[PDB]
Amino acid sequence: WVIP
Amino acid sequence: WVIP
Amino acid sequence: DSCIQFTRHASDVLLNLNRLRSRDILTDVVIVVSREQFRAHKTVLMACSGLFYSIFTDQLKCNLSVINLDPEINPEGFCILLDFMYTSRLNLREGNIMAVMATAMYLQMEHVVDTCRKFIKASE
Amino acid sequence: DSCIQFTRHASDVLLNLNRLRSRDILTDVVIVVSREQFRAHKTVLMACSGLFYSIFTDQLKCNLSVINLDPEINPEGFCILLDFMYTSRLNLREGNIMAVMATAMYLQMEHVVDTCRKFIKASE
Ligand SMILES: O=C1Cc2cc(Nc3nc(Cl)ncc3Br)ccc2N1
Ligand SMILES: O=C1Cc2cc(Nc3nc(Cl)ncc3Br)ccc2N1
Ligand SMILES: [Cl-]
Ligand SMILES: [Cl-]
Repeated sequence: WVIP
Repeated sequence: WVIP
Repeated sequence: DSCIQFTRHASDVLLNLNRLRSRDILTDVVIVVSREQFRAHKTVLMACSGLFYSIFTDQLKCNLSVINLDPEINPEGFCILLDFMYTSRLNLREGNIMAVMATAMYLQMEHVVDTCRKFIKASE
Repeated sequence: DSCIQFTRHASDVLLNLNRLRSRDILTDVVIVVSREQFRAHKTVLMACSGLFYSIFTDQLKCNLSVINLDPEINPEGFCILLDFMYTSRLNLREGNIMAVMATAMYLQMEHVVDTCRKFIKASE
């Protein structure tokens, strides 16, 4: 999971 | 396009 | 093999599937969550959820145009997860994390369940 | 928004759609290319091809279970492109590049046409  |  | 690969292909496919959903094109099922209805593509639901995979591979249920979820399922939690299925983006907030995790466990969406458990553990 | 994103989601969705294709699950159309037949999901074809997007948004053609391609279309070129649609991998070889490019132009698959033109320009 990432900060888009 | 890349070499997978 | 000696194949080449187009990096953005999977993302572009999903973006187009979401455009079809937004315009209600070739949607083939309605998911009923209490008083709310959500139109979607059976194939996309199956590709994202262990529960929908089991439902639509069933020889009788595969032909249903309406699927009613368990009444304990929250429509907002379902909406957030349906958006995630079609975009890879999860709108996870303090106010919705419990409903989102409960819905992801029911829908059998393992990666969503994992990030919810981690975000909850960080706030305790 | 304040969304988080699961990097591998789009790839995992496409991998699952390809698994459904391999087991012939929920395929809803046959594409006829001369003597050959290819089963697929209309939504995936539309998401990858400008030609299939136009065909299945047509109020009459959207309901067809069989689509016949132009007889000039090569079944191997089509097969290579159908595999690309469901995997992001293109099996481009000296022996098939001309048929693949001609098929991608007909199917309106711009990124495939672009790499074919580049590979051809390099060998001249
Ligand atoms: O957390 C998750 C997400 C998910 C998706 C599917 N979907 C499919 N699985 C397989 Cl093996 N083949 C085709 C399809 Br469609 C099955 C289980 C799960 N569990
Ligand atoms: O080279 C390409 C690939 C492709 C795909 C689509 N598909 C869609 N396009 C739009 Cl804008 N919305 C929903 C869908 Br499905 C249209 C044109 C093209 N040209
Ligand atoms: Cl997931
Ligand atoms: Cl393309």
